[PDB]
Amino acid sequence: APSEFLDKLMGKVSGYDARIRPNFKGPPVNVTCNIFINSFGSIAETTMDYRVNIFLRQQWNDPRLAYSEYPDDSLDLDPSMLDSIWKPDLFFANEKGANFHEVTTDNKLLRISKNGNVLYSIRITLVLACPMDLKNFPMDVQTCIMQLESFGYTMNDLIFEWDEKGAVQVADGLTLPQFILKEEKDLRYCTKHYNTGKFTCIEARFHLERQMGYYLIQMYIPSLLIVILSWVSFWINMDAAPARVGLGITTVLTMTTQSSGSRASLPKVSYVKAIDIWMAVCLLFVFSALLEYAAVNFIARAKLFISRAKRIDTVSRVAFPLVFLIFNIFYWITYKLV
Amino acid sequence: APSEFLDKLMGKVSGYDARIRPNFKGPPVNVTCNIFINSFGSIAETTMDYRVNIFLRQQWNDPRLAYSEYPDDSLDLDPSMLDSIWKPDLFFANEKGANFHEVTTDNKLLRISKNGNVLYSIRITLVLACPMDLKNFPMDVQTCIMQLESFGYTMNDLIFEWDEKGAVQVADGLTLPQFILKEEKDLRYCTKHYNTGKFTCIEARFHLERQMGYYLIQMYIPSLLIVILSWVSFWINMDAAPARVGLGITTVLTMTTQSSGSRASLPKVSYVKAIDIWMAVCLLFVFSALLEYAAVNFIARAKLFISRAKRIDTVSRVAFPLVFLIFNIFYWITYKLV
Amino acid sequence: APSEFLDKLMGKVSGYDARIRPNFKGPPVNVTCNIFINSFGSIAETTMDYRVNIFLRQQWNDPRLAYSEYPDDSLDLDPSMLDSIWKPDLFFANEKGANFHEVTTDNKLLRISKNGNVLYSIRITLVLACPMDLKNFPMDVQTCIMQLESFGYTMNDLIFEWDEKGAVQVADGLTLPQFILKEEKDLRYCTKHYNTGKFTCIEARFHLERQMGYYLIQMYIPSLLIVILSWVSFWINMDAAPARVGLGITTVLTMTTQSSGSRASLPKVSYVKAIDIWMAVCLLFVFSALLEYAAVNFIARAKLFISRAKRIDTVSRVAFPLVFLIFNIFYWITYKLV
Amino acid sequence: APSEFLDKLMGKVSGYDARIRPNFKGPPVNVTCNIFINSFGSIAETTMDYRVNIFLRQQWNDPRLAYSEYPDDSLDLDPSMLDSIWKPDLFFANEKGANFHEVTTDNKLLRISKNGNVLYSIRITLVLACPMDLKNFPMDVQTCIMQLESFGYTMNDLIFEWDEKGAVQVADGLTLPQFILKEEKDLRYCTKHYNTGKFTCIEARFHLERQMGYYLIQMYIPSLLIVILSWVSFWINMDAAPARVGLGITTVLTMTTQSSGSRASLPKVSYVKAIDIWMAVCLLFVFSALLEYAAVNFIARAKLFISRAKRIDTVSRVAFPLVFLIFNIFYWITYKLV
Amino acid sequence: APSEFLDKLMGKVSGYDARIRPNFKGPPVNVTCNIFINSFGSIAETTMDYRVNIFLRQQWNDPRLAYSEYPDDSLDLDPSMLDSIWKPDLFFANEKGANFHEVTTDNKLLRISKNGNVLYSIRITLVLACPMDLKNFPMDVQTCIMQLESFGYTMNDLIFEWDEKGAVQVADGLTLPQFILKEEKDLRYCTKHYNTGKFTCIEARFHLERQMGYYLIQMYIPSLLIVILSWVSFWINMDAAPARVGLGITTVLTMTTQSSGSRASLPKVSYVKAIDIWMAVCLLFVFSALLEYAAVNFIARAKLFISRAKRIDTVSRVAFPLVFLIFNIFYWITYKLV
Repeated sequence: APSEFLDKLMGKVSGYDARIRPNFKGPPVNVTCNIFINSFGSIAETTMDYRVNIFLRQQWNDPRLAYSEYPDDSLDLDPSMLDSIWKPDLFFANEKGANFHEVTTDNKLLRISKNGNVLYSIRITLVLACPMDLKNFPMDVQTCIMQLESFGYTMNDLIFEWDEKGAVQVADGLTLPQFILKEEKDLRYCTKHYNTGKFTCIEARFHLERQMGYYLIQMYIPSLLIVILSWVSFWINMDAAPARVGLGITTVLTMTTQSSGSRASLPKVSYVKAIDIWMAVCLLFVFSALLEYAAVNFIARAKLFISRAKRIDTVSRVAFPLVFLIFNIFYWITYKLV
Repeated sequence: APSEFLDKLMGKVSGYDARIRPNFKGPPVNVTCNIFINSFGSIAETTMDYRVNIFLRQQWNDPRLAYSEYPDDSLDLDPSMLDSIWKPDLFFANEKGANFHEVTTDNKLLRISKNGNVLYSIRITLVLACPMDLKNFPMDVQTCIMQLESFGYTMNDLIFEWDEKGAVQVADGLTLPQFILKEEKDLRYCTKHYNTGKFTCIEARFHLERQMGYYLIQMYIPSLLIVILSWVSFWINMDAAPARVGLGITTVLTMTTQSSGSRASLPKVSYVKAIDIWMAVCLLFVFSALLEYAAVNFIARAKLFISRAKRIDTVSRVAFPLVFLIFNIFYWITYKLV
Repeated sequence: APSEFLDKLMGKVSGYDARIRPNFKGPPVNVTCNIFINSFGSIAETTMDYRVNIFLRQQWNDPRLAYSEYPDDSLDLDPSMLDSIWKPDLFFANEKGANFHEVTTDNKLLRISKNGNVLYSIRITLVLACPMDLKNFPMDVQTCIMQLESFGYTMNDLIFEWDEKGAVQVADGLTLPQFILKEEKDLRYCTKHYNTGKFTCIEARFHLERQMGYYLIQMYIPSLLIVILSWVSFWINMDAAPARVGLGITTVLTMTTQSSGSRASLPKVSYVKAIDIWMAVCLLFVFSALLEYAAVNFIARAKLFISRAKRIDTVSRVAFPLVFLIFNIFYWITYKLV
Repeated sequence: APSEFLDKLMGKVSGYDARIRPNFKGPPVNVTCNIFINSFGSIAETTMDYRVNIFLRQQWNDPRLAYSEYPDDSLDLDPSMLDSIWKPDLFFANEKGANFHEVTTDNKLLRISKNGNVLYSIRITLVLACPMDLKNFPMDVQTCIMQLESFGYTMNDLIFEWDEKGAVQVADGLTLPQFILKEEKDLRYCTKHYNTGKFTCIEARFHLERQMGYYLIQMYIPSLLIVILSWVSFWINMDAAPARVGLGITTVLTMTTQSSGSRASLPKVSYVKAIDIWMAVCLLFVFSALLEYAAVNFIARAKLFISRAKRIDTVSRVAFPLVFLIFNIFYWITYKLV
Repeated sequence: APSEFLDKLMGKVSGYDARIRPNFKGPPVNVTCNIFINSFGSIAETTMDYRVNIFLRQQWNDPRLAYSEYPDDSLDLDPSMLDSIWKPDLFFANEKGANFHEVTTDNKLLRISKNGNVLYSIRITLVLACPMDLKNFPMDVQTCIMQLESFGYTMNDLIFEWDEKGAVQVADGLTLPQFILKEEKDLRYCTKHYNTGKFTCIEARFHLERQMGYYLIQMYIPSLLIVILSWVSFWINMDAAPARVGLGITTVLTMTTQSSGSRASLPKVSYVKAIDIWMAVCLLFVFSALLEYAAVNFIARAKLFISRAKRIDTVSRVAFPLVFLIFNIFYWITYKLV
């Protein structure tokens, strides 16, 4: 009996097509779809993309699927039946490759309302390439977007609508290495004009704040502390060049190495990164320290002159912490504030 | 005759559906499933995930498969027959991609009890992304988890139960590079509430203890031994700066290099790692040694003063081993104990 | 009724073949096809190739598909129907591997004009290996090409024609890391003569200008600035060798390291790269500075001679900025101009 | 006529099942199988696995395939027919992924003896993860194993037997980078006890001897030669510290770098590697040389004392070559002998 | 009518088998096949293999395909028909994995002569692992080979013959990074004796000459030029150790780094590479320079002795360029000549 029902409802009998859209030659079918995301992973500045795998729940109405036969409000047909009925046909626009998970059974869910409302849920893995502005690299917030468009049909045939409530959902414990997602989520429409026609699209907004911790501990503190090691050279014995020259040249080389170190992770980019100016000024300070030693020697190796060097030492040792401090204070305001 | 039997049992004759659940419109089918793991491999902090391939043995009852025909308690149908009968439909939730092994024949096992109890065994390879707390990196125990959920049906339709005895099994000789599994294994339930309904899930616990050997030989001993090389500088000739300055600056640079070396392996993380404080204090000690030399020179280059330097040398050479030792002793207690 | 129509139009009834070309035994079918590109990504000098994913819209006429039945000018059959009708058969010649996107539905579009004009649109991802002349590496414009050829049929059977208007289209916001596409786009024919016959092909031209920003900030400025640090050595104390020798040897080593750094990114190439001469001359200048110090010492260590060294110092300090400047000016003209 | 024969032999007519084992309800079918290996490649300590692709020839008897019809002793059916007949179902146990080669035709061979003996040959590519004891890394012999088990049926149903003669065969010119296979090959049985039942398995042994050449030229000779460069410091001028200190510190740093270099290739391992002790003792010798210089200075900077330093120099220069030599001789015995 | 013809020719009607070889129970079918190569790419010493994608044109005769029906000499059936007819079954022996290109249509060509001569053309991508003798690495010519064998049938069933004219063809503009193909191409037979029987095979020869340019600019010139920088140390001030010791030790370290640099690219190999002796002798020369300085000091630090050092300086400065030159001249003869 139930076999005879699944057979009477869909398939060959009753003359039901997979190929023909629901409500053929009528107002455009609505696909009301929400996405529930499992994770973000391997977000890479280098590859310029992230991966995400999602449950996609898309709902539409079809008249000819409606039954009066069972009392139950919704029936769950086998995931295999899912191939039989017409499906709303969408791709992710920016996908750069994606796949179904076929492990064990196919991951699919199909439940038909007695009304004829159809719920269709599929688990997909996506790569997505998002352009991301690195204009300020360490402190940035990046906006990551996906847009669902119908490649099958035009605007007058098919329409996508986010769900009025709970259109995008996150896993309960979901956390990102390097990143934090913002609870505030933006959702907005788009319409694609292509040479073929105009196609519907809907796009989510994700707002990601990078974790400042790693780059603070790794990149910044050694720079700060090496500059700290640079100032003590001004304190040292006015007579002895080698100690201060060693400290200074070793610190400027170490700073050069520290600078080159950051280059490897980020993708190759035309515009100047935010960390770059920090390294330029740190390198500028240590190089200026070296220049200071060499200049004092240029004055000394030329009895009054060495006295003049004696004052330039003090005024320098007073000037550098103020210079680095005013720079520091002028610096943090831009990136960590406003 | 046996052909006619496999044909009379399942398939078109007798009106048997693959699509309809066993015991349709009744208490939720029980899937009693144990997993037998072959290996863990390529556990990577970087990629944040591991791979594991498992034999999954899942057992359920279906009434309409029950035969009286053969005397034998269990019959093994061809692995091809397996597509014909209804299967319990599960995915791994956190999978991040997985596959069947189709090499030679399909790897599948299907045996039907005369009772109608069905055993179904499939060999699967899984990637699994587990969040792992690195809060103490070198000494950590990490808990690695997989959770099986039914994407097909709701709670009232289907249920997963671990086997009362021997629910998770390990290969006889199984060993992990960098790791040791703990014989004590935890198993606990979960129920997923999704917008669609509530779905059953069961999850295993794995407790992994990292091998301290590698990081002890590689990371720690050179630090210890370089500090040992740092103390001998206090012994050396009070008159000669270059030897001690060479030893000290070379050791602080070498320590900086040793520090940067560990950074490359671990994933980029906001919170401070356990090895990090060790490197910070080692670097702090060698930098303090350099500061010591420079300070003695600052006192000397300014006949009583050099005598004062003569006492600060001794009190330092007595202080450093005690400082590093009290640090060491205070250090190990946290990570290697309690 | 509409089912009966899709069935009367194509398929078994009416005796319609997929296998037989349209207009069999007649003038060669025209495939008028435009491509709409979504992105370029991971353009790598190392792998020598780029990836691009495109919508390919190809249009041809078939007589036996023409209907009088519906009033509408174009009908959109199901993407599944697409397998049924004859398709124009093309590969990308230089592809090096490619794939369809099968995520969710197949990405396909098939619309049949009442005339019988057929529009067929498929979303494809391509790898493409383009030979690229690096003869001048940092400043180059590279021309990137794809060529569509028919592997199925000969010249007399099938022909490809770019669309008279809008044959290649770009995404509205499309931008390349390291690169800028030029709005001016060239399109030209080709005919392949193979042992089998002559096959049609059409090829696009892409003109890419590399972004000078990254290589300017990374490669050039440290060279310039290290040479700047090299000239100050001539200013320094005539009596003291160690400071100038340290500055000079450290700068020549640093320049050697900076030179080796660029080697890793580019593919291994026989002919000399444009950056190579810059590094050769920079290394030549710093090495000549070192040679200068050593030569002054060779004259001095041999009272008049040291006076001669005193003049060679000044004439050198005047000569180097002019030498590097005339080199610089002679250099930029070639690459950044004409 | 021959068509009618292939059809009368197998398939629908005569009532022949693919699903039912040969000799159903009888003694366990014998699969006598030999493997012919094409190559080993990318053997990686890091990934812990190797790849190998093999021709697998497995032979079994089936009664109902036996014909009297043709005179020829063996008939070769089309590789497509191969799906039709029952196949012995095996996986590789430790596979970690594998695949068929489907390029051009399927690679398969099926020949049926007039007796009914069936030869079935398939070309497979395997990854295989073998645990390998690195306890002595450079000089080790590693034993690499594969084990074929039947996942389909139990012990009483199916059995695997190596061929009495020529069970494993090697390609005529087969050579391994880094490795040499040993002509002596061990073959032994196994039986797997799983919760399901007991399954047959057969396993090959491979004995691989690593090539000492690479690690001798790369790792060892620079250590030996740097120690050689260390001894000459004892010869040098008793009065001049900088030359010997430069030689010594540069050599100990270079040895540290050489040591760190080897770490990158091998997988991360708890137990101490054989090369590790060599590097520890080399580093110990050069560090002891540095300690020697510093100690002589500690005695000298304190007229009799410098004479005592004068004797400790000679006795040292006599002691080091004997110490390194007795170490060397005691060292090689373990790894390169017995 | 043409439908009825494609149907009357092949398929069910007329009793035509795919499974049965052409000319069953007769002289072995000839497969006359030529290959047209598109490119070589990613030739890697590390992975030990290259990739190549080819058009494979294979031709054979079948009697039962011959028609009298159409006047045209050759008919092109749909690429789909290609599955229907019997195909000659070959693999590449050393393939290590390969694939068809299925993008858009299948890439296949099937044309049937009125004679019954069949042309069958498929576009394939191959990985191929070739053993390559690196005995002289920088200057080597490597011979790269592929061999086509029939896995399906024995020698008496099937035979492969290269085409009497134009058996291997190259793309018009085909060029290799690092390499140049030689226009002279060798083609020779092989017969494989396996335990199963004897199988036909045919193999191409490729002769590749590596481009000396890259390794000349990168590896050799810095060695030459650093030795040039080594000789000037003999010119310098007899009195001053630090300058010459700095030049010498820095150059020997730089040479050690330059040496280690080349190691990373090539696969790990037992036998000594050609570049290795060059680096050994360069390192030997710079180390001998350092030894020279130290020896002159050992003679001097011991008034006549310093005069003897004064002559050894001159005779050395005369000896080194002659030694390096006679080495150079003796060196190039082997690799770049004969």
